[PDB]
Amino acid sequence: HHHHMVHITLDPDTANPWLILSEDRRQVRLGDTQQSIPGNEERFDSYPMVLGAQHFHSGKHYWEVDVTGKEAWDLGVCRDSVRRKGHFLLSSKSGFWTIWLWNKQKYEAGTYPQTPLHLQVPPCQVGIFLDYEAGMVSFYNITDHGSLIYSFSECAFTGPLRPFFSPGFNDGGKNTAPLTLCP
Ligand SMILES: CNC(=O)c1ccc(CNCc2ccc(-n3ccnc3)c(-c3cn(Cc4ccc(OC)cc4)nc3C)c2)cc1
Repeated sequence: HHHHMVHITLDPDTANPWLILSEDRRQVRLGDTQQSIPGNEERFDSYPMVLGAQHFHSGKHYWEVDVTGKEAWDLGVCRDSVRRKGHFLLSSKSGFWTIWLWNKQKYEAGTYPQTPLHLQVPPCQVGIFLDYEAGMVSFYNITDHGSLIYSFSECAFTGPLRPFFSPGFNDGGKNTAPLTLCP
């Protein structure tokens, strides 16, 4: 899978106005203040979400995302046609293929309804591999010699796909450090 690595970048036309992007486009975290920027159709107005720039309509692709220290997060890939505006469900049935950490140590998966996870080694880095023809997306624990964490399947896929991120709320003030796309 490592042999399908692709360069991903944060598209700032989607980013929630509370989110701070690095100047290299390799980092997202939540800023304590808001930002004045356009009201455009592509932006997530409610929830702290941002997309990858690159559209995929075929082939095998793979990236890695550091999450060292973080007490929550959401990683995945989604259809280009997903809603951006208002309140909704992270679910495969709504075209979101995702996993998350919430409540400090509670790992879970975007089935409807949602499927908890049982991991022996808490992941510090996470591999995401999409194979568009196969209709699959997969997720690996880098810290634990690359063990498989969960894998969507029989996905169909008809339109363009997008990498998908969220560094989580810091409701507690202890989830401040960012998602950093690693090499
Ligand atoms: C934020 N909190 C809630 O809204 C909430 C909503 C419902 C529940 C009820 N139990 C199911 C359950 C548990 C956990 C989660 N979750 C938490 C983090 N990621 C996923 C979800 C979930 C979340 N979304 C959308 C989303 C994702 C991230 C985000 O920013 C960080 C904002 C919006 N959709 C579902 C479905 C559902 C618990 C918490």
